[PDB]
Amino acid sequence: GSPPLPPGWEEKVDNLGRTYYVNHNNRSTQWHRPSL
Repeated sequence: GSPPLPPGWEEKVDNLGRTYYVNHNNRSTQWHRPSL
């Protein structure tokens, strides 16, 4: 966890409480992070 996740990815929590990552480019709203 040295470098941040790719630019355009926004940390957004949902109504239930799962802080997912909303990619601004394609709006891929996943809660598993674009990384390992």
